[PDB]
Amino acid sequence: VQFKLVLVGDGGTGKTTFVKRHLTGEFEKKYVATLGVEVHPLVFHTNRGPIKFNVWDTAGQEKFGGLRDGYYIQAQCAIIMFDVTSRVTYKNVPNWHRDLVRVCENIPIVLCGNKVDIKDRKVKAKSIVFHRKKNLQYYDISAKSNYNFEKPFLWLARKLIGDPNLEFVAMPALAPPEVAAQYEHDLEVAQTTALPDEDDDL
Amino acid sequence: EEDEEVLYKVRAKLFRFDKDAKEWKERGTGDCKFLKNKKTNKVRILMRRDKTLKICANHIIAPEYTLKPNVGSDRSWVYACTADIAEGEAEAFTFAIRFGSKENADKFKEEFEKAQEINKK
Amino acid sequence: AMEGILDFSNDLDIALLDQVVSTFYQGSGVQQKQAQEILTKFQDNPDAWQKADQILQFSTNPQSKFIALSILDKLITRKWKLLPNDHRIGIRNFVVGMIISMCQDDEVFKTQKNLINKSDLTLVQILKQEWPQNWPEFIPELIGSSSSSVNVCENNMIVLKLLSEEVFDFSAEQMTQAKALHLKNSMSKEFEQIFKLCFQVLEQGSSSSLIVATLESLLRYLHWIPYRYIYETNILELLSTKFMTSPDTRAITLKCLTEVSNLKIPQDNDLIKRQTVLFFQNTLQQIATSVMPVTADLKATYANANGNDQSFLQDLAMFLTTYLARNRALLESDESLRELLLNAHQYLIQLSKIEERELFKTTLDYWHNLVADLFYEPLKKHIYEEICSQLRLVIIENMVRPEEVLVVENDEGEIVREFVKESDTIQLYKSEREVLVYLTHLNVIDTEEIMISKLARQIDGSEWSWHNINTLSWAIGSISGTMSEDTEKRFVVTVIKDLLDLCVKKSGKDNEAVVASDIMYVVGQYPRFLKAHWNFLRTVILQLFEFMHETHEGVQDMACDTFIKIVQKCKYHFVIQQPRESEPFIQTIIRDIQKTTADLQPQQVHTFYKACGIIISEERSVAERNRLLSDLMQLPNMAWDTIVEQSTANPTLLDSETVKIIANIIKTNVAVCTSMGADFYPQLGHIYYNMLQLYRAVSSMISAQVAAEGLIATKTPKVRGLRTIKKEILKLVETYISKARNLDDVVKVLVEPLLNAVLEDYMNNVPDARDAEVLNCMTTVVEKVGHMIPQGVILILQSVFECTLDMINKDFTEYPEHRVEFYKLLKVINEKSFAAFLELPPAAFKLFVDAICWAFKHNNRDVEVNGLQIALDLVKNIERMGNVPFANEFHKNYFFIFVSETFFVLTDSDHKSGFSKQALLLMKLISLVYDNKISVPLYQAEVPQGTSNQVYLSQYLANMLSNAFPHLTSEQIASFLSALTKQCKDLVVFKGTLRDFLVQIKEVGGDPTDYLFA
Ligand SMILES: *C1=CC(=O)O[C@@H](/C=C/C(=C\[C@H](C)C/C=C/C(C)=C/[C@@H](C)C(=O)[C@@H](C)[C@H](O)[C@@H](C)C/C(C)=C/C(=O)O)CC)[C@H]1C
Ligand SMILES: Nc1nc2c(ncn2[C@@H]2O[C@H](COP(=O)(O)OP(=O)(O)NP(=O)(O)O)[C@@H](O)[C@H]2O)c(=O)[nH]1
Ligand SMILES: [Cl-]
Ligand SMILES: [Cl-]
Ligand SMILES: [Cl-]
Ligand SMILES: [Cl-]
Ligand SMILES: [Cl-]
Ligand SMILES: [Mg+2]
Repeated sequence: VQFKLVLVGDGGTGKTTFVKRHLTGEFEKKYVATLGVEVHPLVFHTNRGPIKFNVWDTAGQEKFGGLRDGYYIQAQCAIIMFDVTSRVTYKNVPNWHRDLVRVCENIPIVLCGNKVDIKDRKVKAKSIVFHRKKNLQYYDISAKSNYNFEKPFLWLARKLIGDPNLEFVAMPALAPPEVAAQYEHDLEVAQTTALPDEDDDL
Repeated sequence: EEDEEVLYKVRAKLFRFDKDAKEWKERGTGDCKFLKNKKTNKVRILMRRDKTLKICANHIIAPEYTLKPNVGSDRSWVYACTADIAEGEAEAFTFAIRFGSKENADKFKEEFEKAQEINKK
Repeated sequence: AMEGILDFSNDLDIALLDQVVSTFYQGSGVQQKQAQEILTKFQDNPDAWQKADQILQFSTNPQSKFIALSILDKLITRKWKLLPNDHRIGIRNFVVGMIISMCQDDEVFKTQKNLINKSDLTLVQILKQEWPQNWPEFIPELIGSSSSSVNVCENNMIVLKLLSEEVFDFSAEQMTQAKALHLKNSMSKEFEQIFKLCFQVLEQGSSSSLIVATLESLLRYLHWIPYRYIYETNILELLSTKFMTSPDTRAITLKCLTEVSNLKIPQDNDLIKRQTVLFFQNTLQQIATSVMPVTADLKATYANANGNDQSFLQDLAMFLTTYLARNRALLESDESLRELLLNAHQYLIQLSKIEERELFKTTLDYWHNLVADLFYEPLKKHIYEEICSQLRLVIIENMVRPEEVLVVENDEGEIVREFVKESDTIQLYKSEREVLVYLTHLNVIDTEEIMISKLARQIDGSEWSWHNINTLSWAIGSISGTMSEDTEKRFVVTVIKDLLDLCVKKSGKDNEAVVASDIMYVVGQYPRFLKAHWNFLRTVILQLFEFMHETHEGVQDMACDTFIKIVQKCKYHFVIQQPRESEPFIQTIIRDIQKTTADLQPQQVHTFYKACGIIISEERSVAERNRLLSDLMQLPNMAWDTIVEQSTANPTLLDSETVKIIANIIKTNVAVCTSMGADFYPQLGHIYYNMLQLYRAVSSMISAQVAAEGLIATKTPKVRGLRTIKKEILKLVETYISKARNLDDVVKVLVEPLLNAVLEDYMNNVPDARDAEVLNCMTTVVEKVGHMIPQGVILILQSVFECTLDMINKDFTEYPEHRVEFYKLLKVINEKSFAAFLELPPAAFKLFVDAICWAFKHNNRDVEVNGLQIALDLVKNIERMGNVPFANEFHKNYFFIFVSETFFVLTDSDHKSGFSKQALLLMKLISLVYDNKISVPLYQAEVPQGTSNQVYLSQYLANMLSNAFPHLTSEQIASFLSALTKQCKDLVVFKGTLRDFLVQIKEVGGDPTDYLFA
């Protein structure tokens, strides 16, 4: 049970950071532009079984676009990303959508306004209406704070499996096992590397 | 987790040290539970991410482990884990775990050490 | 192995290409990754287009052929006119031929839709270049070919849909103004024949893929076609009846009919009005008979999510809302149209019950539109009275949690404090409140009756639940202001009495938390009531104080917010001595402040103090106010006094507990200063000199720690704590100065010691120990008193300019806070104290210009915007000086630097956010030469004696563009510059010429006459 998901949107909107968060739990502070596309499998456990997304995280920078719409071929769902602190990224949403639906004529698509954690919001909530006529789902999200981060994948899962009452569930937890000079050096380096974002609530 | 008693639960953020890059990377935020197996009396750490409920920590609170402070925090502990199976096959990590307050951090350590004594029996 | 396709010295192994493509699309892991990189390299090879025909002919992998078409698309869009004519003819021929070939084979046409769609788009790219000037018979032959095959006819509809999109919907960013007009005019000129074909197909068929395709094309045409095509044909009848009956055409027809509801159409034409009524009438009849009756449970249907039901219901909402917002008046006067008007609205009522936030927002927008109209337009509200009454219920029952309500039910059924703010429901609540306020005004009796009886069913337990008491309490709170004070008085008394009843009977921490949250919300929403009922107000506040000792952290936190929310509006009643009270209540609050705030977290204590400040500033008698301020600050001042004693005895404060105490003392002062503003001065004066001494002491500790432990010291709890003291001191001074009314005291008492304490410390710390907050503090200092401290401003620049620039000029990312505050400071200095830059040594002034241009190149908006504003302000500053040596030298040294740097960011496709301000700056720069405002030659014998700066500017710019964009012709550059310089007094036109240039630089062979567009 696997589905091809294409992720599209302007450079710097947080596509790769969003995916990485889902993959490993981490939050990547640096902006390393995606080159063409990166494909990652991403599994969720649900009350209807596991669902596997093969996430095609595409490049938003025109100069790094690679195959561009060639990535969309046979996609079964999609996320269109923009950044609520950058109005141009919202203005470009119809362009991304155009290119996407020309290749993928009838797929479920989530529109996501990323970076809502940032105080100075520029794309006003009230302005976000493009999704309505296009039947896209919309969510405010933040890859940084995790605000609504699961929502796009839950909705897509529901649409793809065709079960509106589908929910994420806890993986059963197998009992863990009962298992040196370099350990000392490794731990020392760890202890003396500051933890990030020490001003956060957790 | 039906065969297990919840000895302790606390909200936490878990990191793993990437040694290649010299940085801490978040692995999950959510409830960190200490779980005692009712059949075997072994105590493990089991932690799950909020919302996705994916396991980000699953390992025995081995008696050999030692909680160490991080240089940047008065509300975190770092320790070497030799066998965590959150991702699948048993794997070694240097973990850091941070809490909402110093009080919570100190309570964790106390509970952590009690669980170590249980695991010793 | 796969890399072989990259070797163009050998024939292309097509089979190997298909393997690489298959590996990329169907493979995984490393193999997929390698194939991707190989394909991108193949695709980007500028000769790869020459393989396209071979691929199309010989490949057995549809994705290979797609990729071939992508390669051609890139060639067509960017290099078409660089091709020999034979290659243009050839490419057109095999694209056309492939399309024909694929349409004629039924299996291919059925199973290769993606590839045919891609082929069609590619054809459309050729049309954009070639049609109609070099392809005049494309449309007539398309029309003719349509009759020979159902597959071709259908595909022709796809081609025409894409052409309409590319010309009318997506041309603005992709074509020059002139080319866009050309193509729009061309499509307009032949649309009569296009429509004839469209209408014929729609007439002669019912429900098929050809019909769907035709309707898909119609949707696009409706964006721009003249309304006569819609209204003077039978097409509305077909759309609203026939095509609504079959489900596979229903979706697209409904979308077309929504767009028809937006067509530009005469307002004085009775027959057209009838037609507009008729299609709506037809459409609604089809819904009721073929889909679902008005009584259907759309909430249930949507939730079941069968087939395309969600999409359909979405599209229905869009149709009903769009049509009615424009046209409902057509249905309001004629008695025979009343049932239709009301049935349409009843469908909307049913749609508004669906659980789908975004859909709800769409319907709520419509309700807002309706009720706002009903509020004003005479004799209309009675028509909708039943609809509005149903709407009241829907809104009251679907109220989202207000931002103020800090408790929420967790997954285990426990009422707890929220983890985070629900940021994405802020706008939703405002929209709900807005509509409900209107609805209340429209019928206050109905609204009150609904609320008062719903509340009665909570008390007697018949409908009791957390959801129901919550939504109701939120709704009651939200309509504050809608009733007259007198009416409100009775309403609020009933509500509170009933909430207090609910409080007495529903026990347990969870229940109590829910009820407490709801009472706090309601009372905070009715200050007008509180003001008129002192006994009540006093008792509420005392109860909030009791909650400040709650073990329930959600209730505790909400008590603090509710306290200040009430105080913000009711402060006057706290400052005066009320009848039958022995003291003003502020005195009671202050006297017991230690007890009241004992269990609060520090930041909550600060909010409490801030609230007391609000009250104290109500006292306008200076003596009494200052005494109140003194009384309020008693505890922090006493803590302060004893720390100032211990600290000055010996720097060893090395105590973490002491650092926390100090930080909290300063935070408390910040909090009170925030609400008291100018009135805070006496308190500031009490601590000022010792506070600046403490800043110095703490600075020494930080430096010492870094020396002893290394940069890593800055991450430690101790050092972060010490810096918090510095930051909060800076914040306190910034806060006071930003609000100061006596600027003479600021300058004569505050500024000199401030600068002495902070500037050298900033300059002489290592980069990682410098606080950006210093820069922020100085901005406010310069903003408020800069005009009075010319030497102080110079001191500020000397201490922070060069050292901060060096921190931020190696990349765009390091020290992000310093970066932002740095340019804010430069901005206000350049605005208010330009003379400070005039005093800079030439080397430092060069760095200033460098700093400005560096700011241009940021993508970060906070920096970019200030950079462009500084540049513009600087040019104005210089211009204002007139014909003097400094201005003349500035132009000689920097005019072309600013022109070229502005051009660079305009043209590099990485700074599109700054377009408007870049254009403004460029226009200013050009207008200086155009208006002969530069008094010296901008050139050095380099050019003949008498040569005007106008002639030299063109020559410079032509040369710059020639070298920077060598693919442009000389005439392209010449024509662009002529238009641009001529238009340097008309920003909107000037901007259009810039946009046209940005289009032309992306392709070869741009028409130079395009720059004559007008
Ligand atoms: C249940 C348990 C709990 O611990 O706290 C409760 C929270 C109560 C809150 C506010 C209430 C409304 C404060 C009570 C005020 C009160 C009883 C004031 C009287 C002096 C008063 O004026 C009374 C007699 C009249 O009847 C009031 C109720 C209506 C008026 C003003 C009539 C009139 O003026 O004509 C939390 C903020 C709860 C969680
Ligand atoms: N504050 C904040 N920053 C974010 C968020 N999501 C991503 N970012 C930041 O924004 C930058 C860009 O992130 P990235 O994931 O590389 O964006 P992208 O859309 O993949 N770019 P590209 O299309 O070029 O590959 C990174 O520095 C990242 O840390 C967010 O939710 N909040
Ligand atoms: Cl795009
Ligand atoms: Cl294909
Ligand atoms: Cl006509
Ligand atoms: Cl008042
Ligand atoms: Cl020429
Ligand atoms: Mg990316």
